[PDB]
Amino acid sequence: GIFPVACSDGYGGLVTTDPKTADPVYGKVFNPPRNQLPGRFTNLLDVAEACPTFLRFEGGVPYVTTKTDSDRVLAQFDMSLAAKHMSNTFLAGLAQYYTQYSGTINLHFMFTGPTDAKARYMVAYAPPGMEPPKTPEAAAHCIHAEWDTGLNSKFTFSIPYLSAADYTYTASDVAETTNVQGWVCLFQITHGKADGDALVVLASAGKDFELRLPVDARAE
Amino acid sequence: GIFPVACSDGYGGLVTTDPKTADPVYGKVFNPPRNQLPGRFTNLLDVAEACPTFLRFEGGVPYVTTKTDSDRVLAQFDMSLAAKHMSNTFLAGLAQYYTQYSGTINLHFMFTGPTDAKARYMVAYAPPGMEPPKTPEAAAHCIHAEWDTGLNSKFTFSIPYLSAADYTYTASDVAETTNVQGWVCLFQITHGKADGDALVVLASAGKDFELRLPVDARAE
Amino acid sequence: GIFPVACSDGYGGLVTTDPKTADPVYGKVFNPPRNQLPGRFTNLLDVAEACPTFLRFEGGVPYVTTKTDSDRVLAQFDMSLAAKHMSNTFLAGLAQYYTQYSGTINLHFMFTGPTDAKARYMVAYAPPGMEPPKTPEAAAHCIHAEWDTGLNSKFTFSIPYLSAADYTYTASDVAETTNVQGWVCLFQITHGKADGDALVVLASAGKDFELRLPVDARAE
Amino acid sequence: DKKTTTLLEDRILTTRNGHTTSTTQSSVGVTYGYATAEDFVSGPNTSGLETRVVQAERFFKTHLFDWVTSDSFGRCHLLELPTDHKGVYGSLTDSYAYMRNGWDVEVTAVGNQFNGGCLLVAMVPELCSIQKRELYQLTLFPHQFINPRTNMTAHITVPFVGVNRYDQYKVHKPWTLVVMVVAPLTVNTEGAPQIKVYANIAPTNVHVAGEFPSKE
Amino acid sequence: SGNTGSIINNYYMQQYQNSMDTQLGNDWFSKLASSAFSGLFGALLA
Amino acid sequence: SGNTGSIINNYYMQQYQNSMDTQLGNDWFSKLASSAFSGLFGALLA
Amino acid sequence: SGNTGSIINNYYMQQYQNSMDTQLGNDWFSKLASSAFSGLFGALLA
Amino acid sequence: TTSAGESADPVTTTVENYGGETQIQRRQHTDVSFIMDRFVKVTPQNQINILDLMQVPSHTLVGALLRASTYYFSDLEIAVKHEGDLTWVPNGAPEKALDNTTNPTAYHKAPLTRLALPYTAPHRVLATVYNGECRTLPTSFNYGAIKATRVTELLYRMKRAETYCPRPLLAIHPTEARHKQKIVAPVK
Repeated sequence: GIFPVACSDGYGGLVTTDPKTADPVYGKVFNPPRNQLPGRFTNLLDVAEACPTFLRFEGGVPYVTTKTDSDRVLAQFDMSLAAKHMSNTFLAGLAQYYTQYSGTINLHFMFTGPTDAKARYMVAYAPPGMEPPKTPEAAAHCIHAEWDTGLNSKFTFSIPYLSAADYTYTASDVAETTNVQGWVCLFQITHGKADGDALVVLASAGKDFELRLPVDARAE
Repeated sequence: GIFPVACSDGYGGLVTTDPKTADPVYGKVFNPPRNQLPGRFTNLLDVAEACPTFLRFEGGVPYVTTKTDSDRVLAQFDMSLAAKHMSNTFLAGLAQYYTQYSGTINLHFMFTGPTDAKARYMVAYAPPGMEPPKTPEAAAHCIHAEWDTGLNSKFTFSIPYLSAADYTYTASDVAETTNVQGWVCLFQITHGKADGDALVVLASAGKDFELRLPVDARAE
Repeated sequence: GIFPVACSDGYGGLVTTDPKTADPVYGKVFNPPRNQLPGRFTNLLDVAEACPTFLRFEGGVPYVTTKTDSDRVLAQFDMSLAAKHMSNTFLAGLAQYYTQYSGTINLHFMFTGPTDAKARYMVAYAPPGMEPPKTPEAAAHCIHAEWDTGLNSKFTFSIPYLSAADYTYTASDVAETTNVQGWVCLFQITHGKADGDALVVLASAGKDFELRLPVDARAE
Repeated sequence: DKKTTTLLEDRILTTRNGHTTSTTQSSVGVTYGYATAEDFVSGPNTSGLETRVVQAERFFKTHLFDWVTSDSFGRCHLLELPTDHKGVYGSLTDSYAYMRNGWDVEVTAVGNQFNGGCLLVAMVPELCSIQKRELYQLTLFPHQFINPRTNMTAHITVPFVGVNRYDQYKVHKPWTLVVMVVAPLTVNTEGAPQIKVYANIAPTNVHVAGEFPSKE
Repeated sequence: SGNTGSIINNYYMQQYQNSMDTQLGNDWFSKLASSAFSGLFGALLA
Repeated sequence: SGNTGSIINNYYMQQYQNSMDTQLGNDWFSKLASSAFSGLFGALLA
Repeated sequence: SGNTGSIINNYYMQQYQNSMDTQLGNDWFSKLASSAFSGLFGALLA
Repeated sequence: TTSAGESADPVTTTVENYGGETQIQRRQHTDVSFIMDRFVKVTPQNQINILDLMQVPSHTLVGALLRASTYYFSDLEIAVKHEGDLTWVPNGAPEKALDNTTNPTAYHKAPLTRLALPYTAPHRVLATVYNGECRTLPTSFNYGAIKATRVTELLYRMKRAETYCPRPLLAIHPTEARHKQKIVAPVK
C-alpha cells in the first residue's frame, strides 16, 4: 500500500507573508562577486540612529529663529511620529510602516548665529494629562535641560518614552483631539544680540528606540 | 488518525525545466555495453577550445587576401558573437543558446602564400567609446600584436574580455547602433610579393571563456 | 501548522505495470501449507533449456525423411523465432511475448531408422548477406557440423548468435523480404538403405539464450 | 613546421603497415581522431567467433582529384570507406558477413613550394552529404591541412566507430574521407601548374565474423 | 521480488498486505536445466 | 534569515533554490551607529 | 548529475528509475582541450 | 604564439602573452548532461506516435545540440496531453501491441501524464545520421511508441545524456553586419 494523508481544509492557500519558499526552476546560477561593496546597511534603525534628519517648522524651514518679544516659545509640537514637524524626517518615513514603537527619540539643536550672538535655550518634555506649559517658569517643573551657546554649536537631548502601556502607536487616530504622548516644548530663556539667528533642529533614533508590527497603510 | 498535510496553492504544475524526475513504469532493463566508445565530449566548451572553426569574410570565404593599395585594413568587424564574420563558427552556434558570456576568445591566422611571398600583419582590439582606428599608426595605441611570415604558418592571439559589467550579452540588441564590445581590426603592415595570397582566419574559445544562462530563442 | 506538500501534475494515474502495491482490506489470512510441491519452475528459460520441443516440417510432421535424389537439401528455413518451422515450439511460444533476444539456440536431431539403415548428415548456419547455400559443397564454407548414425541416435548443434547489433528482434517485420538473421540449412550427405527413414528434429534454448522487453502483442 | 632548407628533419616520417611502407620528408605529424586505440573487439554480438586477419592490414591506393586554379573555397572530394578493393581486404567482404577495422590514412598533394593555397583533409563519420555553411566547421572532425609552403602530406589515423560493434559494409559505410579547398591554388611563375591529390590508405585491426558459403 | 520497486518500507504490516504462508513437517526445473550434459560423448581430435 | 520559518530542510539543493554567490580576492551603518558618542563633553556636577 | 536537484533519495529503486548500464572487458575532448599548447614558440624579449 | 598551422594540435593562447590575467570559469551550463535535461515540444500525430528524438525541430536548443553529435545515448521522460488512456510499447514491438493494455498503460488523469522510460534499442548507442542509404535512419533507432484516443501535446526530455563525435552547430546567417534582435528590457 502507500502512505495515507489527510489533505486538510483551511490550509494551503497562498498567503502574501507566508514563511515558506517557492519551488525552483532554473538552477546552477553563480553571481558576479559583490563582497566588500561600500555602504551596506542591514537594519533600518542603524541608519535612523546614525543619520539625524531635519525637523520642519512654520514656513517650511528646518530652523526656528530668535525672538525679540516677551513670548519665549520657539516651538511647541505634539510628541508624535505623525506630527507635521516630524513629517520630513527619516524617522517618520520609517515609522509609517509599523504600527507601534517604544523607546528614546533624540533631538539635536545647532546654533548658526555669528560669534557675537549668544543665547540660552531650554527643551522640556510635557506629558499628557495637563495642557503644555506656555512659559519657561511653568515648564521648569517638567523633565528639561537648559544650555547656552559657545565653542560647541550642537546640543542633543533624549525625549524619554513614558506611557501607561509598553508600546505606543506610530499613527494618530482621528478621535484623539490632544496628543496622547504629550508635547515637546522649546523655549528661548534669553539672548544677547541674536536677533534673527537660526537654531537648526534634527531628530534621530535613540539607543532603545524600537519599531514593531510591519504594516502597509498608504493608498498613495 | 493519519498524517495531515496542506496541499499548497501555487505549487505542483508541470515546469519544463523542473529539477525532479518522473515515476518509472518498466523496470529491470540492462543496456548493451558502450564503455570506451571513442570521441566522447561532456562539456561543449571543451570542443569549442580544441577545435577552431572558420571566420567568414566578404564574398563568403574564410580568408582575407593581401592588398596592394594604400589601404592597409584587411578586416574590421564588431567583437560580437552575433557578427556576420563569426556567424559560421561553432562558437557562434553555441552562443546563440545562452544569454551571457565572459572571458577570452582566440583568433588564429594561417598564411597560405608560396615560399617566396612574405608579409607582416597586425591585429588590434579597439574598445568601445571611440571610433575604431583606420590605420596601423592609430591602432598602435590599442592592445595589439604584429607578426611576420616564416617557417611557422600560424599565429594565435587572445581578444581580451574588457567591459564595465562582469558579463556581456551574446545577442545584439536592435537599439545598439555601435557594437557595445568594440572591434577587432586586422591590418597588413606591408608585404613582399604576396599579392593575392590568402591569410585564413579561425576562432576558438580561450581558457576562461564561459557561457551562462541557457535560452531557446529561435523561431526557425 | 501542518506539513505543506505540492500535489504534482503528471503523477498518480493508474499505470498497468506500476511498481507499487495496493492498500489491503482483509487481513490475517494464513494459507494451507504448500511447501515441497513437485514440479516448480521459477524462470521460463529453465524450462526452455531443459525441455526441447518439436520443429514442424512440410506436411505438419516433426521430421524430415531421407531423400533418394540428387537433391540433398533436407530442410532450409529462416533462423527466426517467427518461422513456420519453429511455430509449434515452446521457444517460439515464449518469444512472442518479448521484443528482443540474444544468444544460443540448440537444434537436436534424432535418427529413427532401423539398425540396417545408415546415413551421414550436415547442419550449417548461413549468415545474412548472401543467398543460402543449395549444396553441401557450397555450405562447407559456413560454420557447420557433419555426423553419422550409430549407437547414439541423437546429435545436438548450437546455432550461434551473430549479428551487427547486440540484440535481434523476435518478431519479423512485413518489410524484411529476406530473413535478417540468416538461415539454417540441413543436408543429407549420403545414406545407405535409409530410404523413407525419419530424422526427428527438436529445439531448446542454449546456455546464454536471453529474452528481454516483455510485450503483449496478440489481438487473438 | 618545428624542424629545420628543403622538406626535412624530424619531418621525415616512415609509416609501415604490413609489408608496405611509405616515407615522407615533409611530415607535419599524425592526427589521431577520437581515440588512440580501438574499443573492445570481442563482444557478445559475435559469440567469440571473430578472428583477426593481419594479411589485410597494408596500404592500397587511389587517385582522389586534380586540384586546379579554378577550384574555389568549398570545392570538395568525398571518398566513402570502405571503397572498392581488389586485394585481400576486398575479398574478406565477400567471405564474411560482419567486419570492423579502423583506417590509417595518408593524403598527398605534390606540387612545389612555389605554389600557394591550402587543402583541408578530414575523416568524417556517417557522412553522405554536407551543406556549404557546415564546411566552415569541418575542423570539428579529425583533420590536417596541406599548405604547399609547408607540406605535401596529411596523415590521419582513426578507429572503427558505429552504433554496432561489427558492421555489414555492403549496406553501411561508417567513414568518409573528405578533401576540401580552403584557399585556391596559386601557381605564380614557378609553382607546379596543378596538383594531383592521391590517397594511400591501410585498414587497421581488421576483424571478421560469420563465414559465407561459396558461390559454388 | 516480482515487479515492485519502492525502496521505502510498506506502510501496512505484512499480515495485512499479503496472505501468510504456513509450512508442513525446491526449484525442479532449475535443477533439471543445470544438470544438462554439455560435453562431448566420444574422443576429440584437433 | 529573512521571513522564513520552516524547521525542516529544503527539499531542493541550495544550488537550485537560490543563485550562488562568489567572492573576489562589512556592515557600514552598523559600525557607524555603534561608534556614536554617548557621553558628556565637559565637567559634570552633582 | 544533469538538471536534477532534490536532496532526498528517490522513492523508486535505481533498477526501475533508469536503464542499467553494463560493461565489456574516457572524455576525449576534455583531454584534447587540456593538451593545448599555451606557451610561446621562440625566444621572448622584455 | 606562432605554431605550425597544418597540424590539428590545438593551440590555446592566453592574455598573459601581453600582460593580462586569465580568470576563473564556471562551465556548468555547457555540461552536456545538464543542457539536454529539459523538456522540448514536438508536434504530435493524432494517435500513434513513434518516440524518435529526431522529431525535435533542428532549430530548438535541444534539437540543435542533439544534431551537433553523431552518436548518443540517453534514458527518456515524456509528458503527454491525451484523451483516453495512454499505452507505450518498447523498441521492436509489433504496432498492434499498442491496443493491449498490459503493455505500460497510464489511465487518464488531468491535466497530463508524465512517464520515465528506459532506453530500449538493440544498439549500444543511437545516431543522428547514418550513412546507409547514400534522410532515412534505420527503423530500430527509436524509444518505442505510444498511442491514445487522441494525443494533443507531446514533450521529450533526455536523461543521463551522452554524446560522441561533435558535428556542425550553426547560428543564423545574418544579412547585416550583426544579427540584431529585440532583447527584453524595462518598459519605455
